[PDB]
Amino acid sequence: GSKNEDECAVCRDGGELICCDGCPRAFHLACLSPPLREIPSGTWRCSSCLQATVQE
Amino acid sequence: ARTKQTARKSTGGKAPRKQLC
Ligand SMILES: [Zn+2]
Ligand SMILES: [Zn+2]
Repeated sequence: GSKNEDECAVCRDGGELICCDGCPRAFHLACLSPPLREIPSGTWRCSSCLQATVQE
Repeated sequence: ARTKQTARKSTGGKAPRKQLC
């Protein structure tokens, strides 16, 4: 187990994806509800883990 | 954040649960 499931939680495919610290999910940046454009500073959570009101 | 550059296939993977509402 390394670098999440190595798959975009929106495409189920590959490419450059960002791993979530709250769960084993990766995203195509723009594939996120809110697009990163420039990857977070340090840690990061996906929309869901983000709804939890934690962030990073 | 840890954003890797994976390259999976395109045919399917795993289906634990059913469709999501
Ligand atoms: Zn995607
Ligand atoms: Zn998450």
